[PDB]
Amino acid sequence: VEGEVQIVSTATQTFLATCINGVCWTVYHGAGTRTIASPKGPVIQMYTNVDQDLVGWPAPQGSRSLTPCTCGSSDLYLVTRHADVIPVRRRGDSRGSLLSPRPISYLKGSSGGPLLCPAGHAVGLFRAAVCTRGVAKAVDFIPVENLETTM
Amino acid sequence: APITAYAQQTRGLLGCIITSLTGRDKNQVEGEVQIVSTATQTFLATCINGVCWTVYHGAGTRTIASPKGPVIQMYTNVDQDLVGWPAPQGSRSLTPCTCGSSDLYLVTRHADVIPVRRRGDSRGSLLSPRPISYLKGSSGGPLLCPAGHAVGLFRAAVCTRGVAKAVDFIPVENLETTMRS
Amino acid sequence: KGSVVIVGRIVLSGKPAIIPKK
Amino acid sequence: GSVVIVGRIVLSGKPA
Ligand SMILES: *[C@@](=O)([C]([C][C]1[C][C][C]1)[N]C(=O)[C]1[C]2[C]([C]N1C(=O)[C]([N]C(=O)OC([C])([C])[C])[C]1[C][C][C][C][C]1)C2([C])[C])C([N])=O
Ligand SMILES: [Zn+2]
Ligand SMILES: [Zn+2]
Repeated sequence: VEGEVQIVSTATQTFLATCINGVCWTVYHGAGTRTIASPKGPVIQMYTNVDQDLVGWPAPQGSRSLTPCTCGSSDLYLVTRHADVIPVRRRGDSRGSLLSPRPISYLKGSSGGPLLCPAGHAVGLFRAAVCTRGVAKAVDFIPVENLETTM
Repeated sequence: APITAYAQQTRGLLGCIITSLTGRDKNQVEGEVQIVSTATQTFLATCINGVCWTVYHGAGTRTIASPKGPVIQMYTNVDQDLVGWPAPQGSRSLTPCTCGSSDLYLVTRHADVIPVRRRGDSRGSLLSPRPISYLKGSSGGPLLCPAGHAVGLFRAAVCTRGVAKAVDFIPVENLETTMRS
Repeated sequence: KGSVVIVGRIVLSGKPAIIPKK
Repeated sequence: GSVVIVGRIVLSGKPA
């Protein structure tokens, strides 16, 4: 069994990474320019896009890639580091609103995770939660196109 | 909840043949879609409302191997191109779509779910065309609406130059009509 | 002719899961 | 300091 989502961590914190099209993507604000660990030693990033807050390394072992979305649906689903699925309504190119706001703690550690469409295809990567008084009602995300373009 | 799927091979070539002849399959069943085979070909069979349905052009008039020996088909409709046997003990059934959605998702034998736009009662176009080799073996598989309900069963590919741009399917309506006849 | 034989299955009811480590 | 993989998630729920 291979996973599309890797639960990763630095010395500072924990977050997620998603394998899309042979690349393991995550948030630059979490990984920075760090290398990813492997049994043969540290492997460097293939893509570093500080502006789009995106970094990518070659997909690791035990992983399988996710297919980018091509049906253009607005009914998204955020997957958390706890494997929780959260339906999100796409509000824009890189924004979406949770159908049921959740405490920020619930979305904690999921940046880098995938935003999926009704077919389980990648719509984008969870960039940051947009909260009001500790309640996440929306989320920022990196559209798959950005990834597709960076490659 | 998005549509995700996974496949698991439960039997090999030689075990398949023996089972085909004996008609006695002792393997445990799990799932909504069964990967099925005859000495001739391999395709899919979908369980909807307690009945395991597939394409007549695949199963023909054959029995399905079960733990109690061969099981005769409950429904056969050469015209609707459908056949159905009682769903295997252990399987899980899908339920017909009621939301009338036109955005469907075809589940292939490789457990991939691909988007198709409904262009009529029995047709839908692939948002992303794939070579027909990719769709090979998926006849009898389900076309699901965004909520995961059976809208139809994959029947044939609409291709040219070896690439499928649309799919022809048997709407879940023909199933009820078939059970009624 | 021979019977139709189940040689595999496709499961749609599975939800995202953290792969247990063995 | 490298980013280390501490776990994995399978979207389909595929067991084993
Ligand atoms: C199914 O039984 C297969 C799955 C297809 C997708 C590529 C292989 N279905 C068929 O073989 C059907 C059966 C036979 C002809 N079929 C086709 O899919 C053919 N298309 C077709 O007839 O299209 C129209 C115009 C009627 C919509 C293709 C054509 C290209 C070469 C391959 C066959 C019919 C319709 C009874 C399985 N075993 O996986
Ligand atoms: Zn999609
Ligand atoms: Zn529906």
